[PDB]
Amino acid sequence: STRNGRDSQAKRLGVKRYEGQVVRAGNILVRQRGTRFKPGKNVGMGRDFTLFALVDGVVEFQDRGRLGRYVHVRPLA
Amino acid sequence: LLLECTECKRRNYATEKNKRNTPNKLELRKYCPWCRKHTVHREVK
Amino acid sequence: MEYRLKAYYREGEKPSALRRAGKLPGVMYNRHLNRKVYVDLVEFDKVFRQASIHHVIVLELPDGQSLPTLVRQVNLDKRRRRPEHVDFFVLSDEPVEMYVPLRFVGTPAGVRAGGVLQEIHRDILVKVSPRNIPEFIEVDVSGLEIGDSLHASDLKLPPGVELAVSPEETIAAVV
Amino acid sequence: ARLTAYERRKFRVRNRIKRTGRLRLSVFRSLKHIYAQIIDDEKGVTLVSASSLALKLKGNKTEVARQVGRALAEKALALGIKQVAFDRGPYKYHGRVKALAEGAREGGLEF
Amino acid sequence: PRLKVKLVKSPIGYPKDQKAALKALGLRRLQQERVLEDTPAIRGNVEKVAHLVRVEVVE
Amino acid sequence: MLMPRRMKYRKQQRGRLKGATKGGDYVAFGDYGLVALEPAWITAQQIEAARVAMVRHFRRGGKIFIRIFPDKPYTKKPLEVRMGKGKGNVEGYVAVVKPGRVMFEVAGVTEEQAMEALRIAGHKLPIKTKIVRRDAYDEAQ
RNA sequence: GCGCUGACUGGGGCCUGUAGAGCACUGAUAGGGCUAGGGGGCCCACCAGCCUACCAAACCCUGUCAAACUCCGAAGGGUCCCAGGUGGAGCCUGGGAGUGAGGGCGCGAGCGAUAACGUCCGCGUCCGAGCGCGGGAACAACCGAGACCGCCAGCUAAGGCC
RNA sequence: GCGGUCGCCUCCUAAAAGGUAACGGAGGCGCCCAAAGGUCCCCUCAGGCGGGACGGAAAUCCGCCGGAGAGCGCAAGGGUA
RNA sequence: CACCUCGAUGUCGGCUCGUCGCAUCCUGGGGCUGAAGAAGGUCCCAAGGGUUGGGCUGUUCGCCCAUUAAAGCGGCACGCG
RNA sequence: AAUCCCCCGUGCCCAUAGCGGCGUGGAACCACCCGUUCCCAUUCCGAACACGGAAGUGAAACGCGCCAGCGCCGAUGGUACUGGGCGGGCGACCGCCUGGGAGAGUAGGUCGGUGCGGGGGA
Ligand SMILES: [Mg+2]
Ligand SMILES: [Mg+2]
Ligand SMILES: [Mg+2]
Ligand SMILES: [Mg+2]
Ligand SMILES: [Mg+2]
Ligand SMILES: [Mg+2]
Ligand SMILES: [Mg+2]
Ligand SMILES: [Mg+2]
Ligand SMILES: [Mg+2]
Ligand SMILES: [Mg+2]
Ligand SMILES: [Mg+2]
Ligand SMILES: [Mg+2]
Ligand SMILES: [Mg+2]
Ligand SMILES: [Mg+2]
Ligand SMILES: [Mg+2]
Ligand SMILES: [Mg+2]
Ligand SMILES: [Mg+2]
Ligand SMILES: [Mg+2]
Ligand SMILES: [Mg+2]
Ligand SMILES: [Mg+2]
Ligand SMILES: [Mg+2]
Ligand SMILES: [Mg+2]
Ligand SMILES: [Mg+2]
Ligand SMILES: [Mg+2]
Ligand SMILES: [Mg+2]
Ligand SMILES: [Mg+2]
Ligand SMILES: [Mg+2]
Ligand SMILES: [Mg+2]
Ligand SMILES: [Mg+2]
Ligand SMILES: [Mg+2]
Ligand SMILES: [Mg+2]
Ligand SMILES: [Mg+2]
Ligand SMILES: [Mg+2]
Ligand SMILES: [Mg+2]
Ligand SMILES: [Mg+2]
Ligand SMILES: [Mg+2]
Ligand SMILES: [Mg+2]
Ligand SMILES: [Mg+2]
Ligand SMILES: [Mg+2]
Ligand SMILES: [Mg+2]
Ligand SMILES: [Mg+2]
Ligand SMILES: [Mg+2]
Ligand SMILES: [Mg+2]
Ligand SMILES: [Mg+2]
Ligand SMILES: [Mg+2]
Ligand SMILES: [Mg+2]
Ligand SMILES: [Mg+2]
Ligand SMILES: [Mg+2]
Ligand SMILES: [Mg+2]
Ligand SMILES: [Mg+2]
Ligand SMILES: [Mg+2]
Ligand SMILES: [Mg+2]
Ligand SMILES: [Mg+2]
Ligand SMILES: [Mg+2]
Ligand SMILES: [Mg+2]
Ligand SMILES: [Mg+2]
Ligand SMILES: [Mg+2]
Ligand SMILES: [Mg+2]
Ligand SMILES: [Mg+2]
Ligand SMILES: [Mg+2]
Ligand SMILES: [Mg+2]
Ligand SMILES: [Mg+2]
Ligand SMILES: [Mg+2]
Ligand SMILES: [Mg+2]
Ligand SMILES: [Mg+2]
Repeated sequence: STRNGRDSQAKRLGVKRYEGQVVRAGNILVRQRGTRFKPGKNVGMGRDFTLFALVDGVVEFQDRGRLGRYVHVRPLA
Repeated sequence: LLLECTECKRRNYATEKNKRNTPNKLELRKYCPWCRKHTVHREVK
Repeated sequence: MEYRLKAYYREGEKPSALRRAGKLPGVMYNRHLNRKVYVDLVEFDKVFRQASIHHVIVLELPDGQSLPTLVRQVNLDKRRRRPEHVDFFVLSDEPVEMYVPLRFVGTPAGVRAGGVLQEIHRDILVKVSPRNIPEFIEVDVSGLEIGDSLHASDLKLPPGVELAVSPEETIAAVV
Repeated sequence: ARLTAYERRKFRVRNRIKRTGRLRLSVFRSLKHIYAQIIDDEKGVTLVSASSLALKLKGNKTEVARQVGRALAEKALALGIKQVAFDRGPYKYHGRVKALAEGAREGGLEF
Repeated sequence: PRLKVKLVKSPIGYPKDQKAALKALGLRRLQQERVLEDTPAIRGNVEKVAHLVRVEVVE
Repeated sequence: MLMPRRMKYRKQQRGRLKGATKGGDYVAFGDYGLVALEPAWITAQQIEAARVAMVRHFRRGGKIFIRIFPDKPYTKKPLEVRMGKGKGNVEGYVAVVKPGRVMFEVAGVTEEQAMEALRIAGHKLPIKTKIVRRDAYDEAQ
């Protein structure tokens, strides 16, 4: 017999809205494990590091080098 | 050790968690009741 | 001493077809130039056997010129180990790095009967001007006894130029 | 030694500010002088400036400071500006910086 | 100008999205010619099926 | 018998034999070499059957370089087969060898002497080979 | 009931860590040099102590390997926008089901022995339900091709033309 | 049948969205902390080298170099000065 | 492995009756021999025919007795209820 | 006002701005610096943090330059791989078409650029 045999549930992680999608206040934007997308303008980040639109708007991505990747919501939806 | 916090009178309040023998003491800390507002809140039972 | 081959020009004409044609694709470049060239394969082999990035190939090619090219890469395709592309580096006078072969001249030179010859490098990398190009390098070193290791400045250093360093290294020793 | 306590604590106190997204009232105190800008980030642009240098004053820098404080309100409040966030940068909020701050009232408020 | 696409080989046994393509060019049966505008979208589908189809440019 | 000391995981997946490639391939250490014509898992007990064929031909003389190494664990099910329960039981190790790679590669021996050794050495191998010499094409580096 | 929103396609953004490759990390690892530790062979037994044709840290040259390594990283794939796309398309509400034993083949993996008409997933296809037609001697699933009926008419596909 | 297994977390398998199987490869959980919690204010590692009584491979001290390989209560991953 | 057969494809061994294969036990023909002769060894050709009787065990097989030119090995639903 | 140059802030690009070596700056800015009464301070130490200063020095720090030993960036050609279409091999696997096309490596490149506001020069 085998002492192996487990695995855990898929956590269905990753990005839930991409650039230039129209979001709404509260929409969550990224589901993620560490801080690998840091919150930008109008983007909150919850205790599971999870990012959500603060305002209705549209989503843009920004790659700031050693500063990291950033998700902003650009208002006036 | 499951934990249950009384306060003074009217006895409704809220409950808690203590997994330790510290504090072994009367275990009392400040909190908000549903009727009056923010009283002493000791621990019973 | 002097290696001439050939060259030609190309723009379109898939290298698959050329290669199928007996002609070895390649490129021609230096600081001032980049150009697509091809050569005959059989022609190139006979020269490159000899030349081999140690020596200057003067190309030629139509609109006939003569370009002082060093060959700086050969890509062989691994399956058949036959070269599938060459790129020729054209000289003009600025100090430039390259590989100069070594000649070990002498007897065992110390601890004879018997030592260990033990050549570490068959070549060396040296910053050298196009004008004076040292086609080989004399290594005598009468000893070379047990426990001695030749580094860099213990080498001839032909009147042309200096090294590509680092001066601390090993070339031959006897253990 | 990479990236000193100075430049950490500096970032640490700055980054928090730049989050709330107000106008930033930045404060540079030197050994002689004390200067203050009011900056709009995302336009990357200074709006209203004040200093002991440009107002050519001296005499006891904590008192000088409060003066470049009242000086900044004045100039700034004039453009519509109210509600900023007080930088304080590497400095403990104390002394000369506390004073430019606590003289930066009557406009540019909440500190 | 425009395009003459004519179905020369059955889609039977080719992926569903290629089958979807011939629908977008409204080719329902073998040998059926269709003459439709040459534009980037009409071109994509015509290329996607290029192995089942025969094309010529036409006014 | 070659075999890694201190492995990180015993038992790794089989994976494919595709794509003759990836280094080795140019004869860096010696005067002559054995190059792989076809892909194979080549077994530690195969490599040492090649090594010894050659040292025997040099009468303990010469220099021999190897240059493939058996780091891939080979499992087997005991006899007693039945599919399941687990995976089980590493036998040997193999090195994966795709075409154009140089294994072995002798030096410090007369040409016809080494060429006879490499030919012997080759018969101990499951795939086809090619003997090679060394080249301008094997560059400098 | 809605009614242009559909599959597929064009352009544009964003997302990703595989094929390939790489060795910067985690490990593995060939040859050499230089070197702690050491087997030691031993010079003493006080610190001493010279040599390594054995181990072997680090370090440097050369040379590789990896599902649970990655300094890199394609093609593709996903999603939103704008356009084409009128289709036995799409969306919403409801009525009726049946199905929840699948199989072969291609491709990508695992298990297996780089066995099985083997087993287990993925993406595709066909048989299933097209054991109706043509090709493959014969032959569910390979090639050709989607059979409404009729004709002692024509052109072709695959495969063929003694 | 016997043996193993049965819920939860981490990684790989998994084919660069998601999801994805096998009696495929490996590991972990059934707790814990009144501070290991909130906030404000400071501070920045491991490691290497040189120095320094008892101090030894590493107790504490000083110098320099060290961008994160340390730490984050516990498995792994992601994250993080 | 689980593909036809569980609304039945009777299962070992023996006996009877064979037929086929040849990777040949014998007989026939060969090469090499570390083949003097005789007698062997090994390998090649060859399937026409032959290929014993007993003790023990349900045995196949094996061991043994006595012989022999030899006491062949396989297949045919481990051939044949 | 503008253009320029120098300094001080403060952003942006996020190493082509970095390490190292050399050189250079004190009028002004900035630093170190002078003190520790006072505010306020260091699990001890005004080291730091803080205040009051202004004699000195640009030694340290910083700013500006120069050098390619390192670091970092890096083509073009060519391959690998591959979306779609086809072949081949008992197989492991290979090849052709059409479109896309790395990684390493070679040539090279770089000792930053730039915005807003100050102070000073012209
Ligand atoms: Mg999982
Ligand atoms: Mg078909
Ligand atoms: Mg699709
Ligand atoms: Mg190879
Ligand atoms: Mg062979
Ligand atoms: Mg429409
Ligand atoms: Mg659509
Ligand atoms: Mg599209
Ligand atoms: Mg790979
Ligand atoms: Mg490595
Ligand atoms: Mg990988
Ligand atoms: Mg790159
Ligand atoms: Mg897209
Ligand atoms: Mg539309
Ligand atoms: Mg339908
Ligand atoms: Mg319904
Ligand atoms: Mg089922
Ligand atoms: Mg199916
Ligand atoms: Mg299935
Ligand atoms: Mg195929
Ligand atoms: Mg099957
Ligand atoms: Mg199969
Ligand atoms: Mg299927
Ligand atoms: Mg059925
Ligand atoms: Mg059929
Ligand atoms: Mg169908
Ligand atoms: Mg039938
Ligand atoms: Mg037929
Ligand atoms: Mg029909
Ligand atoms: Mg035909
Ligand atoms: Mg049981
Ligand atoms: Mg996935
Ligand atoms: Mg996928
Ligand atoms: Mg467990
Ligand atoms: Mg330390
Ligand atoms: Mg020390
Ligand atoms: Mg860590
Ligand atoms: Mg069955
Ligand atoms: Mg089955
Ligand atoms: Mg039955
Ligand atoms: Mg029946
Ligand atoms: Mg019956
Ligand atoms: Mg015979
Ligand atoms: Mg005879
Ligand atoms: Mg005889
Ligand atoms: Mg005979
Ligand atoms: Mg016979
Ligand atoms: Mg009897
Ligand atoms: Mg009996
Ligand atoms: Mg028996
Ligand atoms: Mg008998
Ligand atoms: Mg018989
Ligand atoms: Mg049987
Ligand atoms: Mg029977
Ligand atoms: Mg009977
Ligand atoms: Mg001065
Ligand atoms: Mg002066
Ligand atoms: Mg005092
Ligand atoms: Mg203190
Ligand atoms: Mg200085
Ligand atoms: Mg590059
Ligand atoms: Mg390219
Ligand atoms: Mg392709
Ligand atoms: Mg490149
Ligand atoms: Mg600037």
